[PDB]
Amino acid sequence: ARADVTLGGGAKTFAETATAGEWQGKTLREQAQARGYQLVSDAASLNSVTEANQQKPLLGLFADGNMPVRWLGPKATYHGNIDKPAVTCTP
Amino acid sequence: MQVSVETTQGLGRRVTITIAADSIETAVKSELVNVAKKVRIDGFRKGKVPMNIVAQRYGASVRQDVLGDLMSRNFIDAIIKEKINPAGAPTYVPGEYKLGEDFTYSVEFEVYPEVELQGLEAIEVEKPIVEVTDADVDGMLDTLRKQQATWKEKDGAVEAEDRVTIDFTGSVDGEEFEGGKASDFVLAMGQGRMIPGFEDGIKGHKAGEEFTIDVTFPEEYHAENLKGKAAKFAINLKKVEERELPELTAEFIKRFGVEDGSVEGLRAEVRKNMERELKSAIRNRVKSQAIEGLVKANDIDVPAALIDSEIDVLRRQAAQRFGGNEKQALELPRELFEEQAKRRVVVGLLLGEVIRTNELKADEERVKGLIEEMASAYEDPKEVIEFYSKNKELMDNMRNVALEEQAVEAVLAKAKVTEKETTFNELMNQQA
Repeated sequence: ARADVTLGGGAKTFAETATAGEWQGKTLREQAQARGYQLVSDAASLNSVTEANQQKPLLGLFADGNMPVRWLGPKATYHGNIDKPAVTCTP
Repeated sequence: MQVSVETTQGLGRRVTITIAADSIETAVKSELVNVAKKVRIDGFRKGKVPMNIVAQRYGASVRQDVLGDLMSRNFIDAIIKEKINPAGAPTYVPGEYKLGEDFTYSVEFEVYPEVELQGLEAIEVEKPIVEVTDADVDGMLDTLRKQQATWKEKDGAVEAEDRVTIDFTGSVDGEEFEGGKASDFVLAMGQGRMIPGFEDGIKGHKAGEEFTIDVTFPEEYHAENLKGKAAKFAINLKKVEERELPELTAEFIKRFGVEDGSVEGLRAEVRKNMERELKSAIRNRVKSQAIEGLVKANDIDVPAALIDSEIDVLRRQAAQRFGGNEKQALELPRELFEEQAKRRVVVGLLLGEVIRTNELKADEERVKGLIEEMASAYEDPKEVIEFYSKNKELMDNMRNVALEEQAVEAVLAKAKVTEKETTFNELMNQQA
Protein backbone atom coordinates (compact mmCIF):
# COMPACT_ATOMS: atom_id res chain seq x y z
CA ALA A 1 0.00 0.00 0.00
CA ARG A 2 1.12 3.61 -0.77
CA ALA A 3 -1.12 5.90 1.41
CA ASP A 4 -4.91 5.99 0.77
CA VAL A 5 -6.23 9.32 2.14
CA THR A 6 -9.95 9.00 3.00
CA LEU A 7 -10.96 12.14 4.99
CA GLY A 8 -14.44 13.47 4.09
CA GLY A 9 -14.19 16.75 6.02
CA GLY A 10 -15.85 16.30 9.43
CA ALA A 11 -19.20 18.20 9.22
CA LYS A 12 -19.14 19.21 12.96
CA THR A 13 -21.21 22.35 11.95
CA PHE A 14 -24.56 21.13 13.42
CA ALA A 15 -23.68 17.84 15.16
CA GLU A 16 -25.84 16.05 17.82
CA THR A 17 -29.17 17.13 16.22
CA ALA A 18 -30.84 14.94 18.94
CA THR A 19 -34.45 15.52 17.69
CA ALA A 20 -35.48 14.87 21.37
CA GLY A 21 -34.45 11.21 20.79
CA GLU A 22 -38.17 10.52 20.16
CA TRP A 23 -40.46 10.04 17.11
CA GLN A 24 -41.14 6.25 17.39
CA GLY A 25 -44.05 6.08 19.93
CA LYS A 26 -46.76 6.74 17.29
CA THR A 27 -48.75 3.39 17.18
CA LEU A 28 -46.73 1.72 14.32
CA ARG A 29 -43.42 0.97 16.20
CA GLU A 30 -44.92 -0.30 19.53
CA GLN A 31 -46.41 -3.23 17.53
CA ALA A 32 -42.78 -4.29 16.72
CA GLN A 33 -42.01 -4.24 20.50
CA ALA A 34 -45.22 -6.27 21.19
CA ARG A 35 -44.37 -8.63 18.25
CA GLY A 36 -44.16 -12.03 20.01
CA TYR A 37 -46.49 -11.49 23.01
CA GLN A 38 -46.75 -15.11 24.35
CA LEU A 39 -43.49 -16.45 25.93
CA VAL A 40 -42.78 -18.92 28.85
CA SER A 41 -46.09 -19.69 30.69
CA ASP A 42 -46.03 -22.96 32.84
CA ALA A 43 -47.84 -23.39 36.23
CA ALA A 44 -44.75 -21.84 37.90
CA SER A 45 -41.72 -20.99 35.63
CA LEU A 46 -40.52 -24.45 34.37
CA ASN A 47 -39.98 -26.89 37.33
CA SER A 48 -36.76 -28.57 36.14
CA VAL A 49 -34.56 -25.98 37.92
CA THR A 50 -32.50 -26.41 41.18
CA GLU A 51 -33.94 -23.14 42.66
CA ALA A 52 -36.18 -20.21 41.62
CA ASN A 53 -34.00 -17.56 43.49
CA GLN A 54 -33.84 -15.66 40.18
CA GLN A 55 -34.71 -17.99 37.26
CA LYS A 56 -35.34 -15.03 34.84
CA PRO A 57 -32.76 -12.09 34.99
CA LEU A 58 -35.19 -9.11 35.35
CA LEU A 59 -32.28 -6.88 36.54
CA GLY A 60 -30.68 -4.67 33.82
CA LEU A 61 -27.51 -2.52 33.43
CA PHE A 62 -27.74 -1.04 36.99
CA ALA A 63 -24.15 0.11 37.85
CA ASP A 64 -22.41 -3.29 38.54
CA GLY A 65 -23.42 -6.98 38.83
CA ASN A 66 -26.18 -6.76 36.10
CA MET A 67 -27.04 -10.59 36.48
CA PRO A 68 -25.21 -12.04 33.23
CA VAL A 69 -22.13 -14.10 34.39
CA ARG A 70 -19.28 -11.52 33.87
CA TRP A 71 -19.79 -8.32 36.03
CA LEU A 72 -16.80 -6.43 37.69
CA GLY A 73 -13.94 -5.14 35.42
CA PRO A 74 -11.52 -2.78 37.36
CA LYS A 75 -8.49 -4.93 38.43
CA ALA A 76 -4.70 -4.51 39.05
CA THR A 77 -3.41 -8.13 39.32
CA TYR A 78 0.21 -9.41 38.66
CA HIS A 79 1.98 -7.87 41.77
CA GLY A 80 4.55 -10.74 42.05
CA ASN A 81 2.60 -13.75 40.60
CA ILE A 82 1.32 -14.65 44.14
CA ASP A 83 -1.99 -15.88 42.54
CA LYS A 84 -3.67 -19.29 43.34
CA PRO A 85 -1.16 -22.02 42.01
CA ALA A 86 -3.29 -23.27 39.09
CA VAL A 87 -2.20 -21.10 36.10
CA THR A 88 -1.56 -21.91 32.41
CA CYS A 89 1.53 -20.13 30.93
CA THR A 90 -0.48 -18.49 28.10
CA PRO A 91 0.77 -14.89 27.15
CA MET B 1 29.46 -19.64 33.77
CA GLN B 2 30.52 -16.04 34.63
CA VAL B 3 27.28 -14.13 35.45
CA SER B 4 27.10 -10.31 36.01
CA VAL B 5 24.46 -7.99 37.64
CA GLU B 6 25.07 -4.90 35.41
CA THR B 7 22.37 -2.49 36.68
CA THR B 8 22.37 -0.32 33.53
CA GLN B 9 18.79 1.05 33.12
CA GLY B 10 18.19 0.94 36.95
CA LEU B 11 15.25 -1.45 36.54
CA GLY B 12 17.11 -2.99 33.56
CA ARG B 13 19.75 -5.38 34.98
CA ARG B 14 22.12 -7.25 32.62
CA VAL B 15 23.10 -10.77 33.72
CA THR B 16 25.78 -11.47 31.08
CA ILE B 17 25.96 -15.28 31.37
CA THR B 18 29.35 -16.38 30.00
CA ILE B 19 28.87 -20.18 29.55
CA ALA B 20 32.44 -21.57 29.15
CA ALA B 21 33.29 -24.53 26.83
CA ASP B 22 33.03 -27.01 29.79
CA SER B 23 29.23 -26.47 29.96
CA ILE B 24 28.84 -25.84 26.17
CA GLU B 25 30.43 -29.10 24.91
CA THR B 26 28.76 -31.23 27.68
CA ALA B 27 25.16 -29.85 27.21
CA VAL B 28 25.39 -30.09 23.37
CA LYS B 29 26.72 -33.67 23.78
CA SER B 30 23.78 -34.42 26.18
CA GLU B 31 21.42 -33.92 23.20
CA LEU B 32 23.74 -35.72 20.70
CA VAL B 33 23.95 -38.96 22.77
CA ASN B 34 20.11 -38.78 23.13
CA VAL B 35 19.70 -38.36 19.28
CA ALA B 36 21.45 -41.75 18.82
CA LYS B 37 19.06 -43.36 21.39
CA LYS B 38 15.97 -41.51 20.03
CA VAL B 39 16.50 -42.90 16.48
CA ARG B 40 17.88 -46.21 18.05
CA ILE B 41 21.22 -45.77 16.11
CA ASP B 42 23.03 -46.21 19.53
CA GLY B 43 22.36 -49.99 19.20
CA PHE B 44 24.34 -49.96 15.90
CA ARG B 45 26.97 -47.49 17.22
CA LYS B 46 29.77 -49.76 18.59
CA GLY B 47 31.43 -46.66 20.17
CA LYS B 48 34.48 -47.09 17.86
CA VAL B 49 34.13 -43.44 16.72
CA PRO B 50 34.73 -41.18 19.85
CA MET B 51 31.84 -38.76 20.60
CA ASN B 52 34.10 -35.67 20.12
CA ILE B 53 34.26 -36.30 16.30
CA VAL B 54 30.43 -36.46 15.93
CA ALA B 55 30.01 -33.63 18.57
CA GLN B 56 32.05 -30.79 17.02
CA ARG B 57 31.98 -31.84 13.29
CA TYR B 58 28.68 -33.73 12.67
CA GLY B 59 27.03 -32.13 15.72
CA ALA B 60 27.89 -28.58 14.40
CA SER B 61 24.31 -28.30 13.03
CA VAL B 62 22.84 -29.52 16.38
CA ARG B 63 24.92 -26.93 18.42
CA GLN B 64 22.41 -24.34 17.06
CA ASP B 65 19.46 -26.38 18.48
CA VAL B 66 21.12 -26.38 21.97
CA LEU B 67 21.50 -22.49 21.97
CA GLY B 68 17.94 -21.90 23.29
CA ASP B 69 18.37 -24.72 25.87
CA LEU B 70 21.56 -22.98 27.14
CA MET B 71 19.96 -19.49 27.13
CA SER B 72 16.72 -20.62 28.89
CA ARG B 73 17.65 -23.10 31.67
CA ASN B 74 21.02 -21.52 32.65
CA PHE B 75 19.25 -18.09 32.91
CA ILE B 76 16.40 -19.16 35.24
CA ASP B 77 19.00 -21.16 37.29
CA ALA B 78 21.27 -18.06 37.57
CA ILE B 79 18.70 -15.38 38.61
CA ILE B 80 17.20 -17.55 41.44
CA LYS B 81 20.58 -18.15 43.22
CA GLU B 82 21.53 -14.48 42.42
CA LYS B 83 18.26 -13.48 44.27
CA ILE B 84 17.29 -11.36 41.19
CA ASN B 85 13.50 -11.52 40.48
CA PRO B 86 12.69 -10.46 36.81
CA ALA B 87 9.67 -8.40 35.59
CA GLY B 88 7.95 -8.46 32.15
CA ALA B 89 10.32 -10.29 29.72
CA PRO B 90 14.18 -10.88 29.32
CA THR B 91 16.17 -9.68 26.21
CA TYR B 92 19.04 -12.12 25.29
CA VAL B 93 21.98 -10.35 23.54
CA PRO B 94 24.14 -13.35 22.29
CA GLY B 95 27.71 -11.94 22.16
CA GLU B 96 29.24 -15.05 20.49
CA TYR B 97 28.96 -18.86 20.35
CA LYS B 98 32.14 -20.82 19.41
CA LEU B 99 33.92 -24.08 20.26
CA GLY B 100 36.82 -23.43 22.69
CA GLU B 101 35.64 -19.85 23.41
CA ASP B 102 32.86 -18.87 25.86
CA PHE B 103 29.13 -18.65 24.90
CA THR B 104 28.66 -15.11 26.22
CA TYR B 105 25.06 -13.70 26.19
CA SER B 106 23.97 -10.47 27.94
CA VAL B 107 20.41 -11.07 29.25
CA GLU B 108 19.04 -7.53 29.84
CA PHE B 109 15.74 -7.69 31.82
CA GLU B 110 13.93 -5.28 34.15
CA VAL B 111 13.26 -5.98 37.89
CA TYR B 112 11.08 -4.48 40.70
CA PRO B 113 12.38 -1.25 42.48
CA GLU B 114 12.12 -0.25 46.18
CA VAL B 115 8.36 0.55 46.25
CA GLU B 116 8.07 3.81 48.24
CA LEU B 117 4.96 3.67 50.49
CA GLN B 118 4.00 6.92 52.36
CA GLY B 119 0.96 8.71 53.88
CA LEU B 120 -1.13 5.49 53.66
CA GLU B 121 -2.78 6.55 56.95
CA ALA B 122 -3.35 10.08 55.51
CA ILE B 123 -5.43 8.65 52.58
CA GLU B 124 -9.13 9.49 53.26
CA VAL B 125 -11.35 6.89 51.48
CA GLU B 126 -15.17 7.33 51.40
CA LYS B 127 -17.38 4.39 52.49
CA PRO B 128 -21.04 4.86 51.29
CA ILE B 129 -23.37 2.70 53.47
CA VAL B 130 -25.89 2.31 50.64
CA GLU B 131 -29.04 0.08 50.85
CA VAL B 132 -32.43 -0.34 49.10
CA THR B 133 -34.85 1.44 51.57
CA ASP B 134 -38.68 1.64 50.95
CA ALA B 135 -38.01 5.06 49.30
CA ASP B 136 -35.62 3.29 46.86
CA VAL B 137 -37.99 0.29 46.31
CA ASP B 138 -41.05 2.46 45.47
CA GLY B 139 -38.76 4.84 43.51
CA MET B 140 -37.31 1.83 41.56
CA LEU B 141 -40.72 0.28 40.67
CA ASP B 142 -42.12 3.74 39.72
CA THR B 143 -39.08 4.42 37.45
CA LEU B 144 -39.54 0.96 35.80
CA ARG B 145 -43.24 1.72 35.07
CA LYS B 146 -42.32 5.27 33.78
CA GLN B 147 -39.55 3.92 31.45
CA GLN B 148 -41.88 1.11 30.18
CA ALA B 149 -44.90 3.52 30.03
CA THR B 150 -47.30 3.61 27.03
CA TRP B 151 -47.65 7.08 25.41
CA LYS B 152 -51.31 8.24 25.75
CA GLU B 153 -52.26 11.41 23.76
CA LYS B 154 -53.95 13.87 26.17
CA ASP B 155 -54.82 17.60 26.41
CA GLY B 156 -54.84 20.30 29.13
CA ALA B 157 -51.42 20.40 30.90
CA VAL B 158 -47.67 19.80 30.24
CA GLU B 159 -46.02 17.82 33.12
CA ALA B 160 -42.21 17.99 33.60
CA GLU B 161 -41.52 14.46 32.21
CA ASP B 162 -44.28 14.18 29.52
CA ARG B 163 -44.09 13.57 25.76
CA VAL B 164 -45.14 16.87 24.11
CA THR B 165 -45.75 17.41 20.36
CA ILE B 166 -44.79 20.88 18.86
CA ASP B 167 -43.72 22.51 15.56
CA PHE B 168 -40.53 24.59 16.14
CA THR B 169 -38.86 26.72 13.44
CA GLY B 170 -35.91 29.13 13.63
CA SER B 171 -32.11 29.48 13.32
CA VAL B 172 -29.12 28.67 15.59
CA ASP B 173 -27.03 31.78 16.56
CA GLY B 174 -29.21 33.68 14.01
CA GLU B 175 -27.65 31.51 11.24
CA GLU B 176 -28.97 28.67 9.02
CA PHE B 177 -28.35 25.27 10.70
CA GLU B 178 -30.25 21.94 10.51
CA GLY B 179 -32.13 20.68 13.62
CA GLY B 180 -33.53 24.22 14.15
CA LYS B 181 -36.68 23.20 12.27
CA ALA B 182 -39.01 20.21 12.90
CA SER B 183 -42.76 19.97 12.15
CA ASP B 184 -44.98 17.56 14.22
CA PHE B 185 -41.87 17.26 16.48
CA VAL B 186 -42.21 15.22 19.69
CA LEU B 187 -40.24 15.52 22.97
CA ALA B 188 -40.04 13.08 25.90
CA MET B 189 -39.01 15.85 28.38
CA GLY B 190 -37.47 15.22 31.84
CA GLN B 191 -35.37 12.56 30.03
CA GLY B 192 -31.69 12.99 28.94
CA ARG B 193 -32.67 13.25 25.25
CA MET B 194 -32.78 17.02 24.45
CA ILE B 195 -31.45 20.40 25.85
CA PRO B 196 -32.55 21.21 29.50
CA GLY B 197 -34.05 24.68 28.84
CA PHE B 198 -35.60 23.70 25.46
CA GLU B 199 -38.14 21.50 27.26
CA ASP B 200 -38.66 24.18 29.99
CA GLY B 201 -39.86 26.60 27.28
CA ILE B 202 -42.76 24.15 26.79
CA LYS B 203 -43.06 23.16 30.53
CA GLY B 204 -44.18 26.73 31.42
CA HIS B 205 -47.30 26.10 29.18
CA LYS B 206 -50.39 23.80 28.90
CA ALA B 207 -51.63 22.40 25.52
CA GLY B 208 -52.10 24.56 22.39
CA GLU B 209 -50.53 28.06 22.56
CA GLU B 210 -47.72 29.59 20.38
CA PHE B 211 -44.52 31.36 21.51
CA THR B 212 -40.76 31.76 20.78
CA ILE B 213 -37.87 30.86 23.18
CA ASP B 214 -34.07 31.36 23.21
CA VAL B 215 -32.27 28.08 24.06
CA THR B 216 -28.65 28.23 25.21
CA PHE B 217 -26.92 25.03 24.01
CA PRO B 218 -24.77 23.51 26.86
CA GLU B 219 -20.94 23.22 27.19
CA GLU B 220 -21.84 19.49 27.63
CA TYR B 221 -22.61 19.34 23.88
CA HIS B 222 -19.66 17.75 21.92
CA ALA B 223 -20.90 19.83 18.93
CA GLU B 224 -17.85 22.16 18.97
CA ASN B 225 -19.31 25.38 17.40
CA LEU B 226 -22.81 24.85 18.94
CA LYS B 227 -21.70 24.40 22.57
CA GLY B 228 -22.73 27.63 24.40
CA LYS B 229 -24.77 29.13 21.45
CA ALA B 230 -28.25 30.78 21.67
CA ALA B 231 -30.90 29.63 19.12
CA LYS B 232 -34.33 31.26 18.51
CA PHE B 233 -37.19 28.68 17.99
CA ALA B 234 -40.91 29.47 17.37
CA ILE B 235 -42.54 26.75 19.52
CA ASN B 236 -46.04 25.99 18.12
CA LEU B 237 -47.39 24.01 21.12
CA LYS B 238 -49.78 21.29 19.77
CA LYS B 239 -50.59 18.48 22.25
CA VAL B 240 -49.28 16.63 25.32
CA GLU B 241 -48.91 12.80 25.70
CA GLU B 242 -48.89 11.24 29.21
CA ARG B 243 -46.47 8.43 30.08
CA GLU B 244 -49.44 6.18 31.04
CA LEU B 245 -47.99 3.49 33.36
CA PRO B 246 -48.47 -0.22 32.29
CA GLU B 247 -50.16 -3.05 34.26
CA LEU B 248 -48.67 -5.27 37.02
CA THR B 249 -51.17 -8.17 36.52
CA ALA B 250 -50.27 -11.89 37.32
CA GLU B 251 -49.17 -12.76 33.72
CA PHE B 252 -47.05 -9.55 33.57
CA ILE B 253 -45.24 -9.74 36.96
CA LYS B 254 -44.49 -13.54 36.61
CA ARG B 255 -42.88 -12.92 33.15
CA PHE B 256 -39.91 -11.19 34.89
CA GLY B 257 -39.49 -14.21 37.24
CA VAL B 258 -41.62 -12.97 40.19
CA GLU B 259 -43.99 -16.02 40.12
CA ASP B 260 -46.12 -14.55 42.94
CA GLY B 261 -48.71 -11.84 42.07
CA SER B 262 -48.06 -10.11 45.43
CA VAL B 263 -46.13 -6.84 44.78
CA GLU B 264 -44.28 -7.41 48.14
CA GLY B 265 -42.47 -10.27 46.32
CA LEU B 266 -41.20 -7.83 43.66
CA ARG B 267 -40.21 -5.45 46.54
CA ALA B 268 -38.37 -8.36 48.21
CA GLU B 269 -36.85 -9.15 44.77
CA VAL B 270 -35.51 -5.55 44.40
CA ARG B 271 -34.04 -5.78 47.97
CA LYS B 272 -32.20 -9.20 47.65
CA ASN B 273 -31.01 -8.70 44.01
CA MET B 274 -30.03 -5.00 44.06
CA GLU B 275 -28.06 -5.64 47.35
CA ARG B 276 -26.36 -8.69 45.66
CA GLU B 277 -25.17 -6.30 42.90
CA LEU B 278 -24.75 -3.43 45.48
CA LYS B 279 -22.10 -5.09 47.74
CA SER B 280 -19.89 -5.70 44.66
CA ALA B 281 -20.60 -2.10 43.47
CA ILE B 282 -19.71 -0.63 46.96
CA ARG B 283 -16.57 -2.83 47.04
CA ASN B 284 -15.51 -1.40 43.60
CA ARG B 285 -16.64 2.11 44.79
CA VAL B 286 -14.49 2.23 47.98
CA LYS B 287 -11.78 0.33 45.95
CA SER B 288 -11.57 2.89 43.10
CA GLN B 289 -11.50 5.84 45.60
CA ALA B 290 -8.80 4.05 47.70
CA ILE B 291 -6.70 3.41 44.56
CA GLU B 292 -7.24 7.03 43.39
CA GLY B 293 -6.01 8.38 46.76
CA LEU B 294 -3.28 5.66 47.07
CA VAL B 295 -1.53 6.60 43.82
CA LYS B 296 -2.38 10.35 44.38
CA ALA B 297 -0.47 10.10 47.75
CA ASN B 298 2.32 7.76 46.36
CA ASP B 299 5.00 7.57 43.61
CA ILE B 300 6.98 4.66 42.09
CA ASP B 301 8.79 4.16 38.74
CA VAL B 302 7.55 1.15 36.76
CA PRO B 303 9.71 -1.28 34.62
CA ALA B 304 8.97 -0.27 30.96
CA ALA B 305 8.27 -3.97 30.10
CA LEU B 306 5.23 -3.98 32.47
CA ILE B 307 3.91 -0.71 30.94
CA ASP B 308 4.35 -2.28 27.45
CA SER B 309 2.36 -5.35 28.63
CA GLU B 310 -0.61 -3.24 29.97
CA ILE B 311 -0.55 -0.93 26.82
CA ASP B 312 -0.60 -4.07 24.61
CA VAL B 313 -3.63 -5.56 26.47
CA LEU B 314 -5.38 -2.15 25.96
CA ARG B 315 -4.43 -2.23 22.22
CA ARG B 316 -5.95 -5.75 21.75
CA GLN B 317 -9.12 -4.71 23.69
CA ALA B 318 -9.33 -1.41 21.73
CA ALA B 319 -9.04 -3.02 18.25
CA GLN B 320 -11.55 -5.75 19.34
CA ARG B 321 -14.13 -3.04 20.34
CA PHE B 322 -13.17 -0.71 17.41
CA GLY B 323 -14.03 -3.33 14.75
CA GLY B 324 -12.09 -6.54 15.45
CA ASN B 325 -8.58 -5.79 14.16
CA GLU B 326 -5.91 -8.53 14.56
CA LYS B 327 -2.55 -7.08 15.82
CA GLN B 328 -3.06 -3.84 13.72
CA ALA B 329 -3.45 -2.12 17.12
CA LEU B 330 0.36 -2.52 17.68
CA GLU B 331 0.64 0.72 15.57
CA LEU B 332 -2.05 2.69 17.64
CA PRO B 333 -0.61 5.95 19.30
CA ARG B 334 1.23 4.69 22.45
CA GLU B 335 0.72 8.02 24.34
CA LEU B 336 -3.10 7.31 24.38
CA PHE B 337 -2.33 4.19 26.52
CA GLU B 338 1.03 5.24 28.13
CA GLU B 339 -0.27 7.33 31.08
CA GLN B 340 -3.21 5.10 32.20
CA ALA B 341 -1.30 1.79 31.67
CA LYS B 342 1.79 2.91 33.66
CA ARG B 343 -0.65 4.29 36.30
CA ARG B 344 -2.38 0.82 36.55
CA VAL B 345 1.04 -0.86 37.06
CA VAL B 346 1.84 1.86 39.72
CA VAL B 347 -1.39 0.52 41.37
CA GLY B 348 0.03 -3.03 40.91
CA LEU B 349 3.40 -2.13 42.58
CA LEU B 350 1.88 -0.15 45.55
CA LEU B 351 -0.73 -2.91 46.11
CA GLY B 352 2.12 -5.39 45.35
CA GLU B 353 4.18 -4.13 48.31
CA VAL B 354 1.25 -3.73 50.84
CA ILE B 355 0.22 -7.30 49.82
CA ARG B 356 3.78 -8.66 50.26
CA THR B 357 4.25 -7.00 53.69
CA ASN B 358 0.75 -8.09 54.94
CA GLU B 359 1.29 -11.60 53.23
CA LEU B 360 -2.02 -11.39 51.21
CA LYS B 361 -3.48 -14.05 48.86
CA ALA B 362 -6.43 -15.03 46.62
CA ASP B 363 -8.28 -16.29 49.77
CA GLU B 364 -10.00 -19.66 48.99
CA GLU B 365 -12.90 -18.98 51.41
CA ARG B 366 -13.42 -15.52 49.78
CA VAL B 367 -13.40 -16.89 46.20
CA LYS B 368 -15.77 -19.76 47.21
CA GLY B 369 -17.83 -17.35 49.39
CA LEU B 370 -18.49 -15.11 46.38
CA ILE B 371 -19.02 -18.27 44.17
CA GLU B 372 -21.97 -19.37 46.41
CA GLU B 373 -23.39 -15.77 46.65
CA MET B 374 -23.05 -15.66 42.82
CA ALA B 375 -24.38 -19.04 41.71
CA SER B 376 -27.24 -19.45 44.23
CA ALA B 377 -28.67 -16.07 43.02
CA TYR B 378 -29.26 -17.69 39.55
CA GLU B 379 -31.64 -20.39 38.28
CA ASP B 380 -29.13 -23.31 38.36
CA PRO B 381 -25.93 -22.89 40.53
CA LYS B 382 -24.59 -26.31 39.40
CA GLU B 383 -23.93 -25.61 35.69
CA VAL B 384 -22.93 -21.96 36.47
CA ILE B 385 -20.07 -23.09 38.80
CA GLU B 386 -19.04 -25.86 36.32
CA PHE B 387 -19.09 -23.35 33.39
CA TYR B 388 -17.34 -20.74 35.63
CA SER B 389 -14.33 -22.89 36.67
CA LYS B 390 -13.90 -23.88 32.97
CA ASN B 391 -14.41 -20.23 31.76
CA LYS B 392 -10.82 -19.21 32.56
CA GLU B 393 -11.58 -15.65 31.29
CA LEU B 394 -14.05 -15.23 34.23
CA MET B 395 -12.39 -17.66 36.72
CA ASP B 396 -9.32 -15.36 36.42
CA ASN B 397 -11.63 -12.34 37.14
CA MET B 398 -12.83 -14.15 40.36
CA ARG B 399 -9.21 -14.63 41.63
CA ASN B 400 -8.29 -11.08 40.59
CA VAL B 401 -11.26 -9.40 42.36
CA ALA B 402 -10.70 -11.45 45.60
CA LEU B 403 -7.01 -10.50 45.67
CA GLU B 404 -7.71 -6.83 44.72
CA GLU B 405 -10.44 -6.58 47.43
CA GLN B 406 -8.16 -7.97 50.20
CA ALA B 407 -5.25 -5.82 48.81
CA VAL B 408 -7.26 -2.57 49.00
CA GLU B 409 -8.91 -3.48 52.38
CA ALA B 410 -5.39 -3.98 53.85
CA VAL B 411 -4.79 -0.31 52.77
CA LEU B 412 -8.26 0.66 54.19
CA ALA B 413 -7.17 -0.83 57.57
CA LYS B 414 -4.33 1.77 57.33
CA ALA B 415 -6.40 4.56 55.66
CA LYS B 416 -9.04 6.98 57.02
CA VAL B 417 -12.30 5.20 56.05
CA THR B 418 -14.77 8.16 56.21
CA GLU B 419 -18.06 6.20 56.48
CA LYS B 420 -21.47 7.83 55.63
CA GLU B 421 -25.14 6.62 55.76
CA THR B 422 -27.19 6.96 52.48
CA THR B 423 -29.95 5.42 50.23
CA PHE B 424 -29.62 3.35 46.94
CA ASN B 425 -30.07 6.64 44.98
CA GLU B 426 -26.39 7.42 46.02
CA LEU B 427 -24.96 4.73 43.70
CA MET B 428 -27.21 5.96 40.82
CA ASN B 429 -26.26 9.70 41.25
CA GLN B 430 -22.78 8.97 39.71
CA GLN B 431 -22.74 10.85 36.35
CA ALA B 432 -19.44 12.83 36.46
